Amino acid sequence: MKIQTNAVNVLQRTSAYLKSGLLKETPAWYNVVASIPPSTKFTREPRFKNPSNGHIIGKLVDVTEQPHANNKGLYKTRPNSSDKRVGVKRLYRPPKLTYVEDRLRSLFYKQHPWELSRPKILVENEIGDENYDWSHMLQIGRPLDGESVIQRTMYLIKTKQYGDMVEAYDHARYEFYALRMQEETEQQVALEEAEMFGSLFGVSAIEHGIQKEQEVLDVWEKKVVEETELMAARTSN
Amino acid sequence: TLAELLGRSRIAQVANNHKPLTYTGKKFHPTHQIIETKPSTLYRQEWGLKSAIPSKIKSRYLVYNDLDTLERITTFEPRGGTQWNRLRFQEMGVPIVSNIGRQNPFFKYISRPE
Amino acid sequence: TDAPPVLFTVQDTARVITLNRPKKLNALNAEMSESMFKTLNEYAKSDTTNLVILKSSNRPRSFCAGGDVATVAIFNFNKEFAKSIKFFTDEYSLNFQIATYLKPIVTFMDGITMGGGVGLSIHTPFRIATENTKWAMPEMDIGFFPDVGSTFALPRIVTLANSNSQMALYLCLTGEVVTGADAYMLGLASHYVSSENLDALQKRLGEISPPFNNDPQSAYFFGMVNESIDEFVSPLPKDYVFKYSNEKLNVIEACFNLSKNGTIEDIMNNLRQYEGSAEGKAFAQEIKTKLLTKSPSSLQIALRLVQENSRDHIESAIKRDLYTAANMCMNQDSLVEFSEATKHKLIDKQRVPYPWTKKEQLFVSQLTSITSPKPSLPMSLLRNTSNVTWTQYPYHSKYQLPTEQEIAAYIEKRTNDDTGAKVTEREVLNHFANVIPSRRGKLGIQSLCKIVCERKCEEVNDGLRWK
Amino acid sequence: IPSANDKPYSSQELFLRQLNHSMRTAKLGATISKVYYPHKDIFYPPLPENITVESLMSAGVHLGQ
Repeated sequence: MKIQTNAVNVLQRTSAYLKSGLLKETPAWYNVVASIPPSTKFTREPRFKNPSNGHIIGKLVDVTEQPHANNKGLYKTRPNSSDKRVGVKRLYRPPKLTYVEDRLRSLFYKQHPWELSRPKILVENEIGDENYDWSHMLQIGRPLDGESVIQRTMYLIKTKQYGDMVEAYDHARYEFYALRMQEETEQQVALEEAEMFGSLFGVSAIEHGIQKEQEVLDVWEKKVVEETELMAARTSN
Repeated sequence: TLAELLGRSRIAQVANNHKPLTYTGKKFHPTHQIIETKPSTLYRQEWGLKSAIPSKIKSRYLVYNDLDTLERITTFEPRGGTQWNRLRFQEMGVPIVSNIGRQNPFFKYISRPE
Repeated sequence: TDAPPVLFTVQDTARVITLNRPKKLNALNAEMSESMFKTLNEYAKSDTTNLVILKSSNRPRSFCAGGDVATVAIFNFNKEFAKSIKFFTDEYSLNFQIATYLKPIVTFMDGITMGGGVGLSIHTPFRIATENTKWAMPEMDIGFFPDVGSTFALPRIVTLANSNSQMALYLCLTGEVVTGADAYMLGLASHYVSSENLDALQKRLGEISPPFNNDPQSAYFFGMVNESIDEFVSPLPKDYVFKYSNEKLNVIEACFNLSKNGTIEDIMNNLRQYEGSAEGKAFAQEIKTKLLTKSPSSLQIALRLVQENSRDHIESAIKRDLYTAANMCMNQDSLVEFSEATKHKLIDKQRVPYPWTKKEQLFVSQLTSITSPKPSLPMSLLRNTSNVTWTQYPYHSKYQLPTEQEIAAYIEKRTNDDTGAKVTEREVLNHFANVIPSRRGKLGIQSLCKIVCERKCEEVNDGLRWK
Repeated sequence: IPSANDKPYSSQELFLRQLNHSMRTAKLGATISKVYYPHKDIFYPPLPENITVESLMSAGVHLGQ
């Protein structure tokens, strides 16, 4: 769509109405808009760096910067075809944001498929309040989940305790297993201890599933019977 | 910076997944991360995604692939039922054992070149 | 062929002046000052330039590390006193032009702003600071005085513990470095904008223009510039805590409270006889240590100028700095050590302080001579396009955080109103954050008001009294 | 219509008895901090000067098409 002109110039078109006398009274917005000018450039802006990984955009490596031979054993003495194509479009295309943590996150849930079954809440509370010390995995305010492992792994690589990402990741994974085992026992024991003191529960999870399966299996029984009788009539033909 | 915050955002925490939301083969384990919304947010169609989920959805659990698409819809299925399978396994109190008697993968054992 | 020392560029209707001496931290020499002084006169005559933006091309490393005094020291050692007086006539004349400039000037203090750099920003009502700002006046360690009209600005713009120029004397006599948010809260910076937002702010400044039949020199346009900068201001860091605690503010306000005929010894007595909290007592010893490692002559001259340029008009204060600078490079009475100290620190790298020799107490007549024009050396500031003088900045107050004297005036007025009402801290915060048009929603304005009431006001019943 | 002192509480009285508990006791034990409540966005909006990038990001304003 064409860059519109009349929406940002209401003050100037109004000013012509007032100066000529076509409009007798100044509108209430008139003074407010005059003191706060609208932005009216609507230009495309170049970008020279990917904010996620700091990669520089718009830099050409000259042959003088590649004095040594390549992986093929050949020296570079002249620009190649790619070097001779204008790359202005890359300056204007929104950069693809990438993060190393994304690679680890995919790995964690590939190794632990059932961690996906633990519901995650995407609704944020207040990102600015998060005061986390990733020297330890547990944190007050956030659940223990795959993200706890990833942030712990990054802290280890950031503090240079471990050099390889794999080693830091493995170290964090074991800390995660220990915390997961202590919680699986606290829940089992809590249920056992309550039943031993006379706690009663209406429906268990296993019972809930049986009831839901019965509701479905009852409708399925009717339809099967109905469709096993239309077939008999239709086939009789 | 904004880029640093985005990498740690709750949406970034969900690993990219394009596996079919409607799969008719053999299912052995969860394939999509379950998303949960609170009752208050559900009343306002807020799930922490890009767009509001349609009001028709009454469940508080869903699974999605893409935040937005060329069809101007979210690709999601309003189900969270793999969690109940895990919790029902927990209620049966049967520990998982190795039929090959291998070392426990959750313990940092000192293994050798056997 | 060589890169010009200062680069001038057009930004729509805004003219950007960029300091281009990165290897010297943008130090100001006679060439730079002369170029900027001449180009600013042209922009004042132009009808297509609405505002000017003084920045550096080295940010965030430095904006201006100070005037080039190392070169002035070599001149003194070579008796090139004419060259030295040219360097100070150009710099001080440029500081006078900026102070009286009729069009908005917006300085981006994105980096070390020390010495001459302070003169480039202290005289502009729009002096924007960043997280990388490092404001300091380290002249006492080099044997020089607080120049670039800092003895007329600091005593009039500082916000806390500056009723009698106590805080102004603390910064000029101790050479303490203030960083980012602290500079904004003290009044050294009018605005606090993140460095990342400076590019966007620059573009918006070039796009705004006076509306209808208003020139860029009208107060209306100055308000527009202030609002534009505010749109780019962001809330202070959550963890940020003001640098000076009330107890530390009580030491400065008492130990640096002199009379019209005070002396550096009087300050030394207070710092040596101070009583109060353990932190305050320890803080007073720290100041005493620092003030004993400075030039004994510079401290006395600085105090003289502060007590002389705190009640005089701008032109006489800047002119008195030119006389002092010339009367110091040419050490007729061997009362100062500016040249020798400058070589000990800048020309030659020596961390240790220069061993001082002029450790006497100059008399009132001796100080008068060092700060008065010699009838043999005629020196005058270059003429600017405004040629105006005044005793109070025409715009600094409207667009910076309020001073402790402005909050007091409203408490006294409100407390002496026919309403017979009680002044409450909550009412004070509201009156400064949601009432004054130019201060509406100003960053860190409620925090400053609470620091003043907690240290200056007495809360009796549901009222406030100005202790 | 209050019930007789010998008779058990009526349905309406039980509702008022629960409302009394809700005001005093129901909130004993802990306070809740750093939790987002949807209604407070409408009734307790922040001032423009106190808005941060984090706050905007927390609301999902950065999520384009």
